[PDB]
Amino acid sequence: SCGSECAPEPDCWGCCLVQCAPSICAGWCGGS
Repeated sequence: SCGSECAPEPDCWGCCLVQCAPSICAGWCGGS
């Protein structure tokens, strides 16, 4: 459950992990 806004980066982790879990960021960087 996130804004899909910390998806752009080659390392989305470095945006998503401040407000979301590794489960979420795993889906935005690579995709599971």
